[PDB]
This record gives sequence, C-alpha cells and structure tokens, in this order.
Amino acid sequence: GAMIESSTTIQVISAGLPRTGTKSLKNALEIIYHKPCYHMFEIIFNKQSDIIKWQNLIHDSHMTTKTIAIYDKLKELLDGYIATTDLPTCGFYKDLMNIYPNAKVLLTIRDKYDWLHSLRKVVLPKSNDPWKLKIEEGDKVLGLNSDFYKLTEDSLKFAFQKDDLNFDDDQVLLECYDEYNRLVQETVPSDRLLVLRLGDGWEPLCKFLNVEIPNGIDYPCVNSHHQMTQLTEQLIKYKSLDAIIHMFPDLI
Ligand SMILES: Nc1ncnc2c1ncn2[C@@H]1O[C@H](COP(=O)(O)O)[C@@H](OP(=O)(O)O)[C@H]1O
Ligand SMILES: O=[N+]([O-])c1cc(N[C@@H]2CCN(Cc3ccccc3)C2)ccc1CO
Repeated sequence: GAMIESSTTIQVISAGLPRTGTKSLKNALEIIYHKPCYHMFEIIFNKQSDIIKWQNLIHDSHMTTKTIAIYDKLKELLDGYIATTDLPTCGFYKDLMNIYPNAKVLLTIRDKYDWLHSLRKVVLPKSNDPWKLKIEEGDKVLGLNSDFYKLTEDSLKFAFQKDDLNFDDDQVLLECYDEYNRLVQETVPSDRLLVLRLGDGWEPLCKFLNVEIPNGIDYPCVNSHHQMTQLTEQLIKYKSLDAIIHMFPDLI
C-alpha cells in the first residue's frame, strides 16, 4: 500500500484488562504506527513520574465543568501517544472515546481462568503466596514502591466500578472480569469496537484500522507469566535492570 502521514494522536483505545495480550498489542500498534502506545510498562520503564498523576485523576474520577479539568489532564498524560492499552487507562475507555471521537476501540479477551492464573502470577498474587515477596523484591530494583501498587489496585477498582475489592478473592475477580468485558461490549457501538482473542494475530486488527499487514513481521507474543517470572528472578539476582535488559529484548 501507499505510505500516508498519520496524525500523532490517540487512534486506538484498547479496553482490554491486564493479562489479555496488552503488551503484544502495544508492540503491534507501535509496529503499525511508528509512534508510542501507552501501557503500564510505559509507566514502569519510562514515566514513573506519571504514577501520581494517574492516582490524582482516579481520585477525582467520580465527578460539566469538573469533567473539563479531568479530560484536559487525560489528554496531557497521553500527549504524543497513538494508542492506549492496559491499566491505568483501560477503565477510562468511555472518557477516552469522548476526548478522541475519531479513535477506534479494541477489547482483548481470553479464557477467564487462564486470565486469573496469569494475573495471580504477575500482577496480584494472593497475600499468603510466597511468590509475592519475590515480586516485591524485584520491583524495588526498579524503584517501584507502595504507590505503584496503590495505582494498580485503584485503577482496577476504577475499571471494575467498585469502592473496594477483596483482592484475595478469586470469585470476586472472576465476576468482575466477566462483568467488565460484558459491559464494554454493551457500551461501545459495534461499528467502533473490535474484540480480539489471543491468537487472532494481525489480520482482523489491520482490517479494522485500514492498514496493511506489516511485511515480514510476525504478530508479537511477549509478556508470558513464565517470562515475567524470569524477569523478577533476574532482577533479584543481578540487582539492576541495566545488567539484564539485553536479555529481554521485545518485552522491555
Ligand atoms: N500472540 C500471543 N499469542 C498467545 N498468547 C499471548 C500472545 N501475546 C501475549 N499472550 C499472552 O497474554 C498474556 C500477557 O498479557 P498482558 O501483556 O496483557 O499482560 C500472557 O499470558 P500468560 O501469562 O498466560 O502466558 C501471554 O502469554
Ligand atoms: O497494574 N497492572 O495491571 C500491572 C501491574 C504490574 N505490577 C507487577 C507486580 C510485580 N511486578 C512484576 C513486573 C512486571 C513487569 C515489569 C517489571 C516487574 C510488577 C505489572 C503489570 C501490570 C499490567 O501490565
């Protein structure tokens, strides 16, 4: 196809929850658009100063005049990006649709038990799981503190529309996952929504976005819980990111 000059603004809003292929989708959108896509890894690795900003925005999110200040801060946080994925953004999908009326919406989904298992290995181990201590030890190497965990918790509560949440309760998390995915599909006009399942690859995505399939580039497969376990163990072993980063090429 011909090469055209794409606008550096949010063109794709992905409402998918963490551990549904968000990092592979981020990578895929960056391959298509050649500009950055937001993700929790953007915060962790490039913009830890954004943590307090997302926390403030969530704090005010329950609240039109008030909306304009909030929408202005969302636009500010996303300046220079061509798409959003992952927490903390995904709970804001309805507001992002208003701010970027010409953006299209994605929802990444998967088997709920595979999702929960992945979530418990990477994002939200149970309180009494010994792996939680290793996760926390590796995170300190990256400069992540209790405010990072607060942002994860609060952005999940915001996405699930809950005042509080028993994070150690699998049944609660599974119900919230199903309800969240059902609500996205009931909210977004079908013309504006593409549901992606793990394994779908390039073709439905590129058709929805009116772009060619990237020539000679396989659809990304990154950020498996096995890979995250290795990342945590290697951070613990070497005590820095820069000592190990060459071992995690497309994930980091
Ligand atoms: N192209 C692909 N095909 C199959 N699974 C993929 C994939 N890309 C990512 N995944 C899976 O999506 C999960 C990561 O999602 P996210 O990037 O949103 O955290 C991981 O699940 P597992 O933890 O079950 O391996 C990973 O294996
Ligand atoms: O809020 N999330 O959804 C969310 C939270 C985390 N936190 C986890 C807890 C343990 N630590 C492991 C690690 C994962 C990746 C990079 C470095 C370290 C971070 C990670 C991802 C997401 C979504 O991509």
